[PDB]
Amino acid sequence: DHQLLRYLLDK
Amino acid sequence: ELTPDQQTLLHFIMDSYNKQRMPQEITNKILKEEFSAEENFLILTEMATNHVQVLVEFTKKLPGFQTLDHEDQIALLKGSAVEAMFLRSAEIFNKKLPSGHSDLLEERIRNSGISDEYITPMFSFYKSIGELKMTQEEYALLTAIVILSPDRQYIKDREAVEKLQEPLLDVLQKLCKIHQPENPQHFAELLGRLTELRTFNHHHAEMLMSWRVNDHKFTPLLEEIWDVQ
Ligand SMILES: O=C(O)c1ccc2nc(N3C[C@H]4CCC[C@@H](C3)[C@@H]4OCc3c(-c4c(Cl)cccc4Cl)noc3C3CC3)sc2c1
Repeated sequence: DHQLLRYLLDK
Repeated sequence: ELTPDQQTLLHFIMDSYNKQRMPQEITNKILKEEFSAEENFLILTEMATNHVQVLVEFTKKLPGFQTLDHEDQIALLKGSAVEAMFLRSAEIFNKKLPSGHSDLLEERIRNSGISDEYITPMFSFYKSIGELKMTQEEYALLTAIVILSPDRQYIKDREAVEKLQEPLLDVLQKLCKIHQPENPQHFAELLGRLTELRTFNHHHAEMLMSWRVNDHKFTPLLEEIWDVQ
Protein backbone atom coordinates (compact mmCIF):
# COMPACT_ATOMS: atom_id res chain seq x y z
CA ASP A 1 0.00 0.00 0.00
CA HIS A 2 0.83 3.72 -0.21
CA GLN A 3 4.01 3.29 -2.27
CA LEU A 4 2.63 4.29 -5.67
CA LEU A 5 0.00 6.70 -4.26
CA ARG A 6 2.75 8.54 -2.35
CA TYR A 7 4.82 8.66 -5.48
CA LEU A 8 1.99 10.33 -7.42
CA LEU A 9 1.31 12.78 -4.59
CA ASP A 10 4.95 14.06 -4.82
CA LYS A 11 5.49 15.88 -8.17
CA GLU B 1 -25.61 35.64 -4.27
CA LEU B 2 -22.30 33.86 -4.85
CA THR B 3 -19.52 35.19 -2.63
CA PRO B 4 -16.27 36.25 -4.40
CA ASP B 5 -14.32 33.64 -2.35
CA GLN B 6 -16.79 31.07 -3.67
CA GLN B 7 -16.54 32.24 -7.31
CA THR B 8 -12.73 31.98 -7.44
CA LEU B 9 -12.85 28.70 -5.49
CA LEU B 10 -15.36 27.44 -8.05
CA HIS B 11 -13.36 28.52 -11.14
CA PHE B 12 -10.22 27.06 -9.56
CA ILE B 13 -11.97 23.68 -9.29
CA MET B 14 -13.10 23.92 -12.93
CA ASP B 15 -9.40 24.41 -13.71
CA SER B 16 -8.48 21.16 -11.98
CA TYR B 17 -11.52 19.31 -13.38
CA ASN B 18 -11.03 20.47 -17.01
CA LYS B 19 -7.28 19.84 -16.71
CA GLN B 20 -8.07 16.18 -15.86
CA ARG B 21 -8.45 14.94 -19.48
CA MET B 22 -7.03 11.59 -20.53
CA PRO B 23 -5.33 11.47 -23.84
CA GLN B 24 -7.25 10.72 -26.96
CA GLU B 25 -4.83 8.01 -28.06
CA ILE B 26 -5.88 6.06 -24.94
CA THR B 27 -9.61 6.75 -25.00
CA ASN B 28 -9.75 6.01 -28.77
CA LYS B 29 -9.23 2.36 -27.74
CA ILE B 30 -12.82 2.29 -26.45
CA LEU B 31 -14.01 2.57 -30.11
CA LYS B 32 -11.05 1.06 -31.93
CA GLU B 33 -10.37 -2.39 -30.39
CA GLU B 34 -12.04 -5.69 -30.92
CA PHE B 35 -15.11 -6.40 -28.81
CA SER B 36 -14.56 -9.60 -26.91
CA ALA B 37 -14.95 -10.22 -23.19
CA GLU B 38 -11.16 -10.32 -22.70
CA GLU B 39 -10.36 -7.17 -24.69
CA ASN B 40 -13.34 -5.39 -23.04
CA PHE B 41 -11.89 -6.08 -19.60
CA LEU B 42 -8.38 -5.12 -20.70
CA ILE B 43 -9.64 -1.76 -21.92
CA LEU B 44 -11.73 -1.08 -18.86
CA THR B 45 -8.56 -1.84 -16.82
CA GLU B 46 -6.57 0.62 -18.86
CA MET B 47 -9.11 3.44 -18.74
CA ALA B 48 -9.29 2.87 -14.99
CA THR B 49 -5.52 2.93 -14.24
CA ASN B 50 -5.25 6.05 -16.33
CA HIS B 51 -8.24 7.55 -14.67
CA VAL B 52 -6.85 6.93 -11.14
CA GLN B 53 -3.77 8.99 -12.02
CA VAL B 54 -5.92 11.84 -13.23
CA LEU B 55 -7.92 11.46 -10.04
CA VAL B 56 -4.87 11.86 -7.84
CA GLU B 57 -3.72 14.95 -9.80
CA PHE B 58 -7.18 16.48 -9.37
CA THR B 59 -7.30 15.63 -5.66
CA LYS B 60 -3.82 17.09 -5.14
CA LYS B 61 -4.99 20.51 -6.31
CA LEU B 62 -8.04 20.49 -4.00
CA PRO B 63 -7.39 23.42 -1.69
CA GLY B 64 -5.86 22.29 1.61
CA PHE B 65 -5.40 18.65 0.55
CA GLN B 66 -1.63 19.13 0.13
CA THR B 67 -1.59 20.30 3.81
CA LEU B 68 -3.42 17.26 5.27
CA ASP B 69 -2.05 14.38 7.33
CA HIS B 70 -0.20 12.03 4.90
CA GLU B 71 -1.87 8.92 6.36
CA ASP B 72 -5.29 10.60 5.86
CA GLN B 73 -4.36 11.72 2.34
CA ILE B 74 -4.18 8.01 1.44
CA ALA B 75 -7.26 7.03 3.46
CA LEU B 76 -9.30 9.46 1.33
CA LEU B 77 -8.08 8.23 -2.10
CA LYS B 78 -8.72 4.62 -1.25
CA GLY B 79 -11.98 5.62 0.39
CA SER B 80 -13.34 7.62 -2.53
CA ALA B 81 -11.79 5.97 -5.64
CA VAL B 82 -14.86 3.86 -6.57
CA GLU B 83 -17.50 6.53 -5.90
CA ALA B 84 -15.48 9.09 -7.83
CA MET B 85 -14.95 6.63 -10.71
CA PHE B 86 -18.69 5.89 -10.87
CA LEU B 87 -19.47 9.62 -11.06
CA ARG B 88 -17.01 10.14 -13.90
CA SER B 89 -18.68 7.40 -15.93
CA ALA B 90 -22.12 8.81 -15.01
CA GLU B 91 -21.03 12.10 -16.53
CA ILE B 92 -19.80 10.24 -19.68
CA PHE B 93 -23.08 8.37 -20.17
CA ASN B 94 -25.34 11.36 -19.33
CA LYS B 95 -23.40 14.12 -21.11
CA LYS B 96 -22.36 11.87 -24.00
CA LEU B 97 -18.71 13.05 -23.96
CA PRO B 98 -17.35 12.37 -27.46
CA SER B 99 -14.10 11.02 -26.09
CA GLY B 100 -15.95 8.77 -23.69
CA HIS B 101 -17.60 6.89 -26.61
CA SER B 102 -20.49 6.01 -24.34
CA ASP B 103 -22.41 3.47 -26.46
CA LEU B 104 -19.26 1.43 -27.02
CA LEU B 105 -18.21 1.94 -23.44
CA GLU B 106 -21.56 0.41 -22.40
CA GLU B 107 -21.02 -2.48 -24.76
CA ARG B 108 -17.60 -3.13 -23.11
CA ILE B 109 -18.95 -2.88 -19.55
CA ARG B 110 -21.78 -5.25 -20.46
CA ASN B 111 -19.33 -7.92 -21.64
CA SER B 112 -16.40 -7.78 -19.25
CA GLY B 113 -17.40 -10.55 -16.79
CA ILE B 114 -19.62 -8.47 -14.44
CA SER B 115 -22.69 -10.18 -12.96
CA ASP B 116 -26.17 -8.99 -13.96
CA GLU B 117 -26.78 -8.38 -10.25
CA TYR B 118 -24.41 -5.38 -10.65
CA ILE B 119 -25.07 -4.30 -14.25
CA THR B 120 -28.77 -3.66 -13.71
CA PRO B 121 -28.36 -1.27 -10.72
CA MET B 122 -25.25 0.35 -12.25
CA PHE B 123 -27.29 1.47 -15.26
CA SER B 124 -30.31 2.36 -13.16
CA PHE B 125 -27.98 4.69 -11.26
CA TYR B 126 -26.64 6.32 -14.49
CA LYS B 127 -30.16 6.90 -15.72
CA SER B 128 -31.25 8.57 -12.45
CA ILE B 129 -28.14 10.73 -12.32
CA GLY B 130 -28.80 11.98 -15.87
CA GLU B 131 -32.35 12.92 -14.90
CA LEU B 132 -30.91 15.50 -12.42
CA LYS B 133 -29.70 17.36 -15.52
CA MET B 134 -26.53 18.42 -13.62
CA THR B 135 -24.09 20.92 -15.05
CA GLN B 136 -20.35 20.23 -15.38
CA GLU B 137 -19.82 22.43 -12.35
CA GLU B 138 -22.00 20.14 -10.28
CA TYR B 139 -20.35 16.89 -11.42
CA ALA B 140 -17.07 18.62 -10.51
CA LEU B 141 -18.10 19.74 -7.03
CA LEU B 142 -19.70 16.38 -6.17
CA THR B 143 -16.45 14.68 -7.11
CA ALA B 144 -14.57 17.09 -4.93
CA ILE B 145 -16.95 16.61 -1.99
CA VAL B 146 -16.88 12.81 -2.46
CA ILE B 147 -13.07 12.69 -2.37
CA LEU B 148 -13.09 14.82 0.80
CA SER B 149 -15.62 12.67 2.70
CA PRO B 150 -14.72 12.75 6.41
CA ASP B 151 -16.62 9.46 7.09
CA ARG B 152 -14.11 7.19 5.33
CA GLN B 153 -12.42 4.37 7.29
CA TYR B 154 -9.00 5.14 8.92
CA ILE B 155 -9.18 8.97 8.89
CA LYS B 156 -7.48 10.43 12.01
CA ASP B 157 -8.42 14.08 11.86
CA ARG B 158 -12.03 13.99 10.68
CA GLU B 159 -12.73 17.68 11.46
CA ALA B 160 -9.79 18.78 9.29
CA VAL B 161 -11.53 17.12 6.30
CA GLU B 162 -14.95 18.62 7.24
CA LYS B 163 -13.31 22.07 7.02
CA LEU B 164 -12.06 21.36 3.47
CA GLN B 165 -15.47 19.79 2.49
CA GLU B 166 -18.06 22.19 4.08
CA PRO B 167 -17.23 25.15 1.75
CA LEU B 168 -17.74 22.93 -1.34
CA LEU B 169 -21.10 21.68 -0.07
CA ASP B 170 -21.98 25.37 0.48
CA VAL B 171 -21.00 26.33 -3.08
CA LEU B 172 -22.96 23.37 -4.50
CA GLN B 173 -25.90 24.24 -2.22
CA LYS B 174 -25.94 27.70 -3.83
CA LEU B 175 -25.51 26.51 -7.45
CA CYS B 176 -28.63 24.39 -6.82
CA LYS B 177 -30.74 27.46 -6.07
CA ILE B 178 -28.97 29.70 -8.58
CA HIS B 179 -28.98 27.29 -11.55
CA GLN B 180 -32.40 25.74 -10.68
CA PRO B 181 -34.88 27.86 -8.65
CA GLU B 182 -37.66 25.95 -10.49
CA ASN B 183 -37.09 22.72 -8.51
CA PRO B 184 -36.40 23.46 -4.82
CA GLN B 185 -35.32 20.01 -3.59
CA HIS B 186 -32.51 19.72 -6.22
CA PHE B 187 -29.57 19.89 -3.75
CA ALA B 188 -31.22 17.33 -1.54
CA GLU B 189 -31.78 15.07 -4.58
CA LEU B 190 -28.06 15.24 -5.32
CA LEU B 191 -27.14 14.20 -1.77
CA GLY B 192 -29.58 11.30 -1.88
CA ARG B 193 -27.92 10.08 -5.10
CA LEU B 194 -24.63 10.26 -3.19
CA THR B 195 -26.02 7.80 -0.66
CA GLU B 196 -27.08 5.61 -3.60
CA LEU B 197 -23.57 5.88 -4.99
CA ARG B 198 -22.17 4.66 -1.68
CA THR B 199 -23.86 1.31 -2.20
CA PHE B 200 -21.63 0.62 -5.19
CA ASN B 201 -18.60 0.25 -2.86
CA HIS B 202 -19.87 -3.22 -1.83
CA HIS B 203 -20.83 -4.26 -5.35
CA HIS B 204 -17.37 -3.26 -6.54
CA ALA B 205 -15.59 -5.45 -3.97
CA GLU B 206 -17.59 -8.49 -5.11
CA MET B 207 -16.93 -7.54 -8.72
CA LEU B 208 -13.22 -7.58 -7.97
CA MET B 209 -13.28 -10.97 -6.38
CA SER B 210 -15.26 -12.50 -9.18
CA TRP B 211 -12.75 -11.08 -11.67
CA ARG B 212 -9.87 -12.37 -9.63
CA VAL B 213 -11.21 -15.94 -9.27
CA ASN B 214 -11.60 -15.93 -13.02
CA ASP B 215 -7.92 -15.02 -13.36
CA HIS B 216 -8.17 -11.39 -14.26
CA LYS B 217 -5.49 -9.12 -12.84
CA PHE B 218 -5.38 -5.38 -12.49
CA THR B 219 -2.51 -2.93 -12.49
CA PRO B 220 -0.25 -2.22 -9.53
CA LEU B 221 -1.85 1.19 -9.12
CA LEU B 222 -5.41 -0.23 -9.09
CA GLU B 223 -4.26 -3.02 -6.82
CA GLU B 224 -3.11 -0.40 -4.29
CA ILE B 225 -6.01 2.03 -4.43
CA TRP B 226 -8.61 -0.74 -4.49
CA ASP B 227 -6.77 -2.80 -1.91
CA VAL B 228 -6.50 -5.94 -4.04
CA GLN B 229 -5.03 -8.13 -1.29
O1 LIG C 1 -11.75 12.32 -20.10
C1 LIG C 1 -12.14 11.52 -20.95
O2 LIG C 1 -12.26 11.88 -22.15
C2 LIG C 1 -12.51 10.13 -20.52
C3 LIG C 1 -13.07 9.27 -21.47
C4 LIG C 1 -13.45 7.98 -21.14
C5 LIG C 1 -13.26 7.52 -19.86
N1 LIG C 1 -13.59 6.31 -19.32
C6 LIG C 1 -13.24 6.25 -18.01
N2 LIG C 1 -13.36 5.15 -17.25
C7 LIG C 1 -14.09 4.03 -17.84
C8 LIG C 1 -14.48 2.98 -16.82
C9 LIG C 1 -15.90 3.28 -16.27
C10 LIG C 1 -15.81 3.77 -14.85
C11 LIG C 1 -14.66 4.72 -14.64
C12 LIG C 1 -13.31 4.14 -15.05
C13 LIG C 1 -12.64 5.13 -15.98
C14 LIG C 1 -13.39 2.81 -15.76
O3 LIG C 1 -13.63 1.83 -14.77
C15 LIG C 1 -13.77 0.52 -15.28
C16 LIG C 1 -13.82 -0.42 -14.11
C17 LIG C 1 -14.82 -0.50 -13.03
C18 LIG C 1 -16.00 0.43 -12.91
C19 LIG C 1 -17.10 0.26 -13.73
CL1 LIG C 1 -17.12 -1.14 -14.85
C20 LIG C 1 -18.18 1.13 -13.64
C21 LIG C 1 -18.09 2.19 -12.74
C22 LIG C 1 -16.97 2.38 -11.93
C23 LIG C 1 -15.95 1.48 -12.00
CL2 LIG C 1 -14.52 1.71 -10.98
N3 LIG C 1 -14.50 -1.54 -12.24
O4 LIG C 1 -13.38 -2.09 -12.72
C24 LIG C 1 -12.90 -1.50 -13.81
C25 LIG C 1 -11.66 -2.03 -14.43
C26 LIG C 1 -11.82 -3.49 -14.87
C27 LIG C 1 -10.92 -3.14 -13.69
S1 LIG C 1 -12.53 7.67 -17.40
C28 LIG C 1 -12.69 8.37 -18.91
C29 LIG C 1 -12.32 9.68 -19.21
